[PDB]
Amino acid sequence: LHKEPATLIKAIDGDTVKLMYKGQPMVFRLLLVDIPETKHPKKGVEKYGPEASAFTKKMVENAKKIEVEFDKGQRTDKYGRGLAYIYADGKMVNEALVRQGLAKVAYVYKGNNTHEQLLRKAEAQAKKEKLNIWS
Repeated sequence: LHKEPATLIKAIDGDTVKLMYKGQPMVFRLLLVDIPETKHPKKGVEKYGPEASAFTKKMVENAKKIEVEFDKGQRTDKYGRGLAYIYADGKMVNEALVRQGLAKVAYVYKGNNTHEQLLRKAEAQAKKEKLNIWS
C-alpha cells in the first residue's frame, strides 16, 4: 500500500473526515472501524459517539501531516466516500480509535483488509483494559 499526502478540510465525525486529496475536496470514511454514529437522523447521537468524534477531530486538527492510504479493495462506497486508512503524523487514526476503545473492528469490506489483524489486536487490548465502549 502507498501513503499519499492530504490536507485537513474538516472532520465530520469519529469515522468521517473531509480532505483535499490530489487537489480536490473529498470525504473519507475510516476503513474497518465501527463507531457510535453522531451524524444521524432520529438517533439522538450515540453513547461514546461524541467522544469518538472529538478524538478523531483532535487527532487530525492538531496534526502536522495528514496522509491517506487506500487499501487494495474497492476505494469508494455507494455514497462516493473514499475508503481509507488515515494517518496523522505517522499514527493511524483507525488504530488509535480502536486501541482507545472508541470503535469496534468492522466486518471486512470488498477486499479491504490489509490492516485487519493489527486492528483486531488493538481491539483485544482495549477489551482487556475495559476501555470506553468496553467499560
